[PDB]
Amino acid sequence: QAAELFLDTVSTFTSYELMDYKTFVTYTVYVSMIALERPDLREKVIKGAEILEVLHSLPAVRQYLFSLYECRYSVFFQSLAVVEQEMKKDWLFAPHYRYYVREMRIHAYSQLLESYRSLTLGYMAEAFGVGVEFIDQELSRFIAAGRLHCKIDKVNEIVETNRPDSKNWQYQETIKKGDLLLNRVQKLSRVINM
Amino acid sequence: TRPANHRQLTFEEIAKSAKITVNEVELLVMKALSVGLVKGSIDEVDKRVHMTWVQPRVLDLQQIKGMKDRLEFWCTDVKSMEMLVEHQAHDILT
Amino acid sequence: STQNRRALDLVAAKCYYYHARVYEFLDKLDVVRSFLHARLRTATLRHDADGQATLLNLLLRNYLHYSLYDQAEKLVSKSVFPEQANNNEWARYLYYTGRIKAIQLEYSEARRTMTNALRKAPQHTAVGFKQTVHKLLIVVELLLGEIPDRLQFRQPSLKRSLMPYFLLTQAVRTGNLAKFNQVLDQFGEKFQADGTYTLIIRLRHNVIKTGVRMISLSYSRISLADIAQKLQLDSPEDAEFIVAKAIRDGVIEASINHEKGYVQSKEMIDIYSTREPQLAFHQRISFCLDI
Amino acid sequence: MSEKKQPVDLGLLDAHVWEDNWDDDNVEDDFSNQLRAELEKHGYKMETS
Amino acid sequence: MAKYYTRITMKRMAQLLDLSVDESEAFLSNLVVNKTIFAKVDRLAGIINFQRPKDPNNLLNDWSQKLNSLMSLVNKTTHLIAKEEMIHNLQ
Amino acid sequence: AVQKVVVHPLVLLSVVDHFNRIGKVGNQKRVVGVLLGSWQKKVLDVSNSFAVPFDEDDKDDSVWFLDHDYLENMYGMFKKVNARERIVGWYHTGPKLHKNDIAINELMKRYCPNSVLVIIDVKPKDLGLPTEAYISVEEVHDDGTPTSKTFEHVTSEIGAEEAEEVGVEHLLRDIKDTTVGTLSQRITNQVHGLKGLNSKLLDIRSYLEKVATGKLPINHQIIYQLQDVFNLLPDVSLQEFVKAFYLKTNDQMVVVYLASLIRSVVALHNLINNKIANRDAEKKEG
Amino acid sequence: VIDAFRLINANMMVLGHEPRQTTSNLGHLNKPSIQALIHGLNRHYYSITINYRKNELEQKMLLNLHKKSWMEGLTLQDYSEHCKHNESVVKEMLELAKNYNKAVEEEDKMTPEQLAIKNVGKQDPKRHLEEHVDVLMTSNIVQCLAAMLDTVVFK
Amino acid sequence: EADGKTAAAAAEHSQRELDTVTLEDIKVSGKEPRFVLRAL
Amino acid sequence: DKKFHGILDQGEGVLIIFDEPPVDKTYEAALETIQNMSKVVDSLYNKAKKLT
Repeated sequence: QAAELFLDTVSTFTSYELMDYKTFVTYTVYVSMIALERPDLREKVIKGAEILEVLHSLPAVRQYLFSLYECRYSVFFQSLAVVEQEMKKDWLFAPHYRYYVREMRIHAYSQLLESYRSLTLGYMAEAFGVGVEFIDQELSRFIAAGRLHCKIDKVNEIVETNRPDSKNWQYQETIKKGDLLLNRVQKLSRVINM
Repeated sequence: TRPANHRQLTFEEIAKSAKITVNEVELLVMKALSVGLVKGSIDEVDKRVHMTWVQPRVLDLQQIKGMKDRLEFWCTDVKSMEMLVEHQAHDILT
Repeated sequence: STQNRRALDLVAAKCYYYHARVYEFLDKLDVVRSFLHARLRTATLRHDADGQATLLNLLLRNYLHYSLYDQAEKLVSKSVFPEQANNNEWARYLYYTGRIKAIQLEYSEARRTMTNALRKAPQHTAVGFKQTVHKLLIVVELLLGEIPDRLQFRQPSLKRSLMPYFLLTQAVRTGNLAKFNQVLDQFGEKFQADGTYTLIIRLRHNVIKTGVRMISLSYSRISLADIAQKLQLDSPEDAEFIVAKAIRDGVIEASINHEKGYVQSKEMIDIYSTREPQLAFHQRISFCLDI
Repeated sequence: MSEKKQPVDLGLLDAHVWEDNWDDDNVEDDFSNQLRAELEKHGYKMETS
Repeated sequence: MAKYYTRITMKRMAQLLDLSVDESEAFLSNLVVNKTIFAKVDRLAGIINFQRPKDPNNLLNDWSQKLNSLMSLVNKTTHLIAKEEMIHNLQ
Repeated sequence: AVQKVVVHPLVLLSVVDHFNRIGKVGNQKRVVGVLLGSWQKKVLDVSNSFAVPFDEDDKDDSVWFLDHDYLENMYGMFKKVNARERIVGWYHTGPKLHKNDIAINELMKRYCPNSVLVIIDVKPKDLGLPTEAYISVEEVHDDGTPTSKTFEHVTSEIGAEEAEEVGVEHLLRDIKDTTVGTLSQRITNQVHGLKGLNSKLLDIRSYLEKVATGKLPINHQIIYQLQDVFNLLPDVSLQEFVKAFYLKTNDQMVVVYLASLIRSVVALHNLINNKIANRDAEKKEG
Repeated sequence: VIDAFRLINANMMVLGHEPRQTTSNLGHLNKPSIQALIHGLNRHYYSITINYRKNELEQKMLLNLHKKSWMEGLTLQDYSEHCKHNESVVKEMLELAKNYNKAVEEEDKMTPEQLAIKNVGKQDPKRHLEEHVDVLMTSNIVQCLAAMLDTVVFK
Repeated sequence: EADGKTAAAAAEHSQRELDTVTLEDIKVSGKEPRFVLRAL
Repeated sequence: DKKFHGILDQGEGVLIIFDEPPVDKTYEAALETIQNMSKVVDSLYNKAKKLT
């Protein structure tokens, strides 16, 4: 909802609570970079010139945005570390300064693991940030969490995409929601009719 | 000759049975198709062909006993299948 | 028989309950159980409704108050009569059979039946046995190789009571025996007071089982020169054995190439093409028409 | 109707008003207490090699 | 050959056309981009694959068609039977 | 030429009346008559008919009598009271073809160059349909047998008119019908299908006996056709066809599940209305 | 609508004689209409009862008069187009469910007949919801059954 | 209604007994003397 | 950018191309009719549970 409401940036009077209109801009770009997917990020906050004009005075944030958009992951983490440290020592964002990181990382992975279907891991050794076993353990701990669906093999050091399909899933949620409603109607018939 | 379950066959079999070298056989079968006496398709990457229909031919007074044999126990299958649905749904309308 | 309809329709049904409670309140239970057996027997002949529900629950109750055999009765019991129930008694009957199933080393199918038990309780404020059934459900699901659910731990009605269980699972997930001992030696009095200490006294082995299960779900093709290395297991010979047992009872689907030294797991997909969804749907069709 | 009479009993009786809307239990569990300095997690890893 | 064959290798094509493989590819390329020939060459193993669209709803369309033809044919045989038996066994 | 023929009920009742009446003039087992009709776009419509004297000495072909200048006279007398309709063909009520009717047809064809034959069998002994349609053609042969003059089959049906179906329905007070919806489907399109298919296969079965020296193989033609039949019939239900079948069965049943669920909820709702209404009014009227 | 008549006598009826004899209930089963009374049926003539007496053979015909050939019964409908019809009706169900929720919410809020009387324009979603069942059913059942049969009876 | 009428519809009386049980649990010396004084 | 659809492989540099399957119907539609009448059942109680 925060990124849904900060779309204005064109009627934000020079309000007192955000003394700097620039702070308002930085906040709205921060939330928008996480709430929404590639189609709109490519349509609205990148093809609108008021924000672009503002960013023109803000090298850091502009670089941080373009890094993600143009897939130069080498500098993406360079920027994300700095934005993280800026996140920690700020009010109304510090309580979960960690959470943000744990999100963006995962999202960046889903950025790249979609184009390929059999990417080798050594490719991320140099192209994404150094350290092989580092990528190893982050991928391992992220996969089990039910997100970033794929599958790795250490013997030949390879990754398989493991695409799911629009029918098994579109069948599973059907069956579970049906069971839930059916339980509901059973109980609700039970209390009535003695 | 071959039973309808298969009617699929490899280059080598024809090549020997008609004693013509293998590299000719393609053109042979293409000729067969083009004159319109047999229908199907060819699957050259593994050297196989499939032949789904063939010109009828006359046959003798003992071969037709095979026809009568097949047809009889095909026929009984229909009556068997009718008994079931005429029975189990008796109450909807007999 | 003459007024059996009314006499046993109620009044008697609740009477048995209260009369039993008295005895439990400040007395023994034994000749009560003999009387209950006799009274169940005189039912099931003239009548077959609610005389076979309240008595069954009470009788199994007092059997479980002690720690007897407790199973040879269910098999021939004929089950709590369906077709009629107050849907309330079904709940505790399921809870009882769930417990007596869990203590006899039958884990996998205990969770489903006791969850079915829980979903039948009302919306009422009482958290008397909801706390109990939740507590048992958490502890059986720490067996196998799962995670209980990171919810049903914060809800206002129940939180103080589940505190030690959260503090336990917070240890079990990381899988560090140190902290697990530091929890047990700290709250053992509480646990044995709960009447569920023995279940959790065997938990360490299922700890290692949960670790290897998550590993199985992570990778597909992996050498044994790492399974034990990253599980702190020093020997790679017994890793073969623990993995093989995990395969035997169905924890993971992989096979082992003993000479080669790699473990690979097979992938089976396309469940839509099989006949089973038709079955799952036919059952529900039948139920809806029944309603 | 909703009798809920129960031999089983209530049993028992905060500094936690930080409700982060929902959940985070798995999330907080993921980074339970370690791997903290993510800035340092990168930085002191790029100098490593 | 696309009318007759189903799947065919590279070298057999080059041999039947009496020209280099590269020229075969270049020649059929503008053909396929012209929406004139329905072919899907796979270079790695070089197996051209004409007329291989495939469908999971067409299959039993074909099945139902064969059923209709069979019923009609069995219908038509009996008229022939009757009129021919008429000219031999009337008396 | 003709692609299909349509018959109105008035013709069928006329046929039956003639068949019952003849007993006052002879003892024959067949009757013959004329069809008045019209047609357009190769769809032929028969509407009315009258019957003309005919007779045949049963024990031989080639000895039969058919009265021209009664036919011409009646056709004149009818034309004077309806100009719409013209000679089209003829009908007879025998259960089976006869040797000489090609020689009847070559007569009456002088009144209409396209003439069509309709067999209207008046005593059915099966489930079936009461009419068949035939047209005359010349056949070449591959055996060098001389050119043969022979009948050919044409598809047929019953039609209707709004001024008649009122009468038909006023008269159809005889038995049950219209077991609505799902009741009528399975009867009308499973059971009464299978019974027909079975009768056809029994007929082929019987014919292939006579070829046990009882009769000469009528042609290799009929054998070629049979070989096509047993070749065409669907492939063994054994390959990946099975996968394609399961997919549709799942999809066919899923929506059934949905609809059944809807069906139950409404019953509950109606239940509640009945309950409250009852108790309230009861306490009120007490 | 058929009637059959015959003239009353050419009077000499001032005698008050009845036109006919009666020795049965059999003639007084029917009520004469107002119109014929206007034009005077019992004043100048009398009606006679029509009766039908079909024989065996014509009534045997009359039932065949609608039978349809075996060729059709075993035939399948196309599976495409059929799926199209299924998706059409399922997407038509939505709007009716949405409307049904409100129609449940608002009832008993006013006097009882003033439900119907105020529902003569806009449709009532119960019936339109219900009668889209008996279209998913019937259709899907019979198609699946017919396919399931003929998969056996041919090879 | 339970015995005057066909002895199957004491279900309403059953629910009445449930209600009275719950209420009396949360509900007396004078009620008991009166109650007891019913003669019938 | 999903303008042209297919897939990519890193192992040996091969651009596999295939025709994307449809996204279905009479499933997507059902998956929310269920939701809609679940809400209907919830709203049934404002004059079912309370009034009784």
